[PDB]
Amino acid sequence: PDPDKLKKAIVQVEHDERPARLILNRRPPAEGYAWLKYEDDGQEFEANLADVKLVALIEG
Amino acid sequence: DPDKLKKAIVQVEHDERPARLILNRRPPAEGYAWLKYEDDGQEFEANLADVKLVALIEG
Repeated sequence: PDPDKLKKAIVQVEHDERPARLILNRRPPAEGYAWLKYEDDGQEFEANLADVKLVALIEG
Repeated sequence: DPDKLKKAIVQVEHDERPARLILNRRPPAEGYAWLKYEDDGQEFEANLADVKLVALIEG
C-alpha cells in the first residue's frame, strides 16, 4: 500500500552506446562485473561495471 | 539456485564516496534515485549521471 515503495526495480544503463538493463537476479562471478541485457535486441552479456553508465531506476 | 540472487545490492560511488542505490524507493524523477552512503548511512537524492556503478552483490 506504500505508493513510494518499489516492490521490484529495473535499473537501466548504457553500454556500448546502447540502452540496457542490469540483470539483478544473476550472480556475477566476480566483483565489479554483472550480467546485463540490451533493451533493443534482448541479448544478455557480461560487462565490467566500469564500462557501464547508470541511466534510470524504474518500477519493475 | 546458486546462480540466482534473490535480492541484490547495487554498489556505487558518488562524490568519491561508496554508496548504494535504494532500490525500493521511488525516485523523484527519471534519471534520479535515492542512494545511501556506506560510510555514514546518510540517504540522499541524486542524479544518476553523477553516480558511478561499482558492483552488484547478493542482498
